[PDB]
Parts: sequence; C-alpha cells; structure tokens
Amino acid sequence: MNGVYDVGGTDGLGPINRPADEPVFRAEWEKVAFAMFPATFRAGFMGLDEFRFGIEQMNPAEYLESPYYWHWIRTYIHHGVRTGKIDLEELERRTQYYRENPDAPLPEHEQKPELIEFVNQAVYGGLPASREVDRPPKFKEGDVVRFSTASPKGHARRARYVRGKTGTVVKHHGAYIYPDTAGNGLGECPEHLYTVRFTAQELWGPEGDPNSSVYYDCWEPYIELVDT
Amino acid sequence: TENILRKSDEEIQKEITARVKALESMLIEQGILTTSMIDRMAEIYENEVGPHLGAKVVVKAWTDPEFKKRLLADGTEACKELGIGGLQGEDMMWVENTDEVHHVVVCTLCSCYPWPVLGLPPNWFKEPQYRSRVVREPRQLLKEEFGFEVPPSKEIKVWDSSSEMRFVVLPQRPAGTDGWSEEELATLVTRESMIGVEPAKAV
Ligand SMILES: OB(O)c1ccccc1
Ligand SMILES: [Co+2]
Repeated sequence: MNGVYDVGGTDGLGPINRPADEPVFRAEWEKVAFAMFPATFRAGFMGLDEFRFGIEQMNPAEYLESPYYWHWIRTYIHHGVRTGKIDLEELERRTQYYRENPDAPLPEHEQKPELIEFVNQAVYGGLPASREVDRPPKFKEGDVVRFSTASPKGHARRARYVRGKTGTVVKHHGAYIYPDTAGNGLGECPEHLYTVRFTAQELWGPEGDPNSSVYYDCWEPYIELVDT
Repeated sequence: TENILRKSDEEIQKEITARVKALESMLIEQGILTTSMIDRMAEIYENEVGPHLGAKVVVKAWTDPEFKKRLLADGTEACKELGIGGLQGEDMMWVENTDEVHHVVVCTLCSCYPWPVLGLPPNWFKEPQYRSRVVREPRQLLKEEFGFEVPPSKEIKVWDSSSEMRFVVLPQRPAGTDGWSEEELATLVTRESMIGVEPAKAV
C-alpha cells in the first residue's frame, strides 16, 4: 500500500535524533515487545511479510513518532484480532486494569523448554526465505529494466520513489518468498530476486547527484525489460 | 521536532507499559509466551549478538585476501566460517568501500538490519529521519549528521534493503595500521563503519 511508512525520499521529517550512546532496550516493555515476535510467529499469528503489513496499516501520525517497538505491539494486536486469537474487549479491560494496578502480577504460568529451544534455533539457525522454483530467472546482470507502476492496496515492497523508474540489473540472487502474496495471506509463491541500480538523477531528476546511485531489490514481477 | 498535539514522554511510556503488560498477560494465558522466553531473547541481544561479531569479519577480510574474496562472493557462507550467522542475516551481501566508492545501507520501508553481525539496530537507523533522507541526499546527510565528508567526485552507493538480502559495508582499512594484529585492528571497526555512515576509526 501507499502508506506513510514508505518514507524514502520524503522531505521535512526533521533532523536525526542520535544520542551519543543508548541501551539495546530502553525499558522493560521493549524487551517484552521484542520477545513477542518469536512467540506470535510460532503461534501462527503471522509470518514476516504479514508482520510488516500490520505495521504499515498503523495510524500515520502514531507511526511517525511512536517508540519503535510500539510498532511491533500494533502488528501483534492487528493479527491477533485478524486470526481471532486476541479478543479486543478483553485486551482493553486488561489494559485499564494494568493502568490502575501497574505492579499487579502477570498470570501464573508454566515455563516451556520448547519455547527456549525455538528461540535458540531461530536466532542461531535463522529463518531463511530462499526457495527453489521450477522457472529460470527471466533477467540477468546488465539488463536495463523498468520498475512497475502498480500500486496495490495490500502488502508489497514497492517503494514509491522507484516506481516507473529505469535501472540496471546488478545481481540475481535466486528465488525468495514473494511479499505481494505472503504479506497478504496468500502464501510464499516464490519469485526470482534481483538487485537493481537506479541513478540519483533517474530517481530525483536533473538536479540529482551525478555521482550517486541507489541499489534496490526487485522481485521478478516488479520489473520488465527495456534493453538486454 | 515540536508537535503541540503530542503527550509527554512520561504519559506515552505509562500508556504503552499498560498496553504491553495487558497483551503479555493474554499471550501468557494462551501458553505461547513465558518469562523465560522473554529473558532469553533479551539476553541474546544484550550480551551475545552485537557489532563485535561484524568487527571480527572485517578484520579477517583486512588480513586475509582469500577470505575477503569469499566474503564478497557469498557473505552468509563466509561468515559461517567464523561461526557467525542466523536470524535476519540468512542472506548477507557485503560491499567493499574503496578509494572510488562509498557504500551506505538503509531500510527505507522499515528497519531491516543484519542482526547476526551488528546486533539490533540503533534507534536512529529505524526512525523516519535517517530513512527518508539517506536515499535522496546521502552526501549531505553524511556530512551534516556524521561529520563525514565524501568528496563529490567519489561515488556514493546507497543500498535499500527491500528484500531479505542484508547489506553490510566492509570499510576501508585505515592508513597507519600495517602489520597490526586482528585484535588491534578490531578497535578501529565500529557499527557505524559497517552501516557506512562513518569510516573506520583513523590512527
Ligand atoms: O525492518 B525489518 O526488515 C524487520 C525484520 C524482522 C523483524 C522486524 C523487522
Ligand atoms: Co526494515
């Protein structure tokens, strides 16, 4: 979708806030938000592409100025409601309860070795998105291609600043999970993946830095040939 | 930046904390989240996985031309030689700074970052100010924000991580370090030098 999250090229967002140093986690709730990612993933709330799409549907003002891990909380709730695993009315009631009773305990629960095993395996083994497909790559290094002007409402990795732009294929990476299906609950449907080089003048006009380029990854349906 | 509509930081933290604790309580009752699971994830990214790992890769490339070749050919497989890899670094592509080219990495659509070699990203990397501007005015951004002047005749390549490919910058080895040990060289390698917003430390 054409959401505000797609910030590449946007002017006026302000100076960078960069403290001289900072902790990995700024508050205990951030640790909880972070760990909820493997928890909700294992429980089938969402995959990675769907996770991103939940964040993309946030209120734009809230997105732009909220602490980062609040984005993660929004997408958990979004998919919890979508899948029927989270009752919103109960969440609201519990929120008010912990507003009034911030030091009240969490529910009693058993620890689970399998959840630690899951964490360790995911962290050190990874969750590779590469896939084998039956079709050969349509494009190759050196091909001059144009990025699609399609504007799907659903999830995609189609930054507005590269749409309709012409670039050169730099590398073919093999095939990978396709966001335009996976992020919309339509499955992996893997597609060949390419890095494409766009000059700054192509992206930003005649004014552009004559000595800069942006490299952007394109799944096969995103691009079509101009010249081989 | 001033927004007259925005609550205080304290009020924002209070509200987020209640909402997160409420959600946490529900996921705990579903049996899918536990306190030990939370503590393990935090421990890993506070104490085990961080930019010291990337630094080991850089200094090996600096002192081993054959390894550097393998690193640039297939970043994932080369890093595995050092026992480095995993979540959000399943597909790594390293890019080499030279006298002719400077690389800088961004995720304009979100926050993507090579966790196995750099750990979790600093907040500025994930925020809209860096993300919006670096693809559009990288030379000016590097100068104004990071005090890093890239001469206009030198090409800047900005890598936008729109896929699961994770780009990592191999910074140039600082002058005056001939024959240094890997341990000594590692002191010059920063997280910032592997994002491309700063060079490796001089001297
Ligand atoms: O910005 B990212 O590509 C991202 C990856 C994993 C989890 C969360 C965010
Ligand atoms: Co991202």
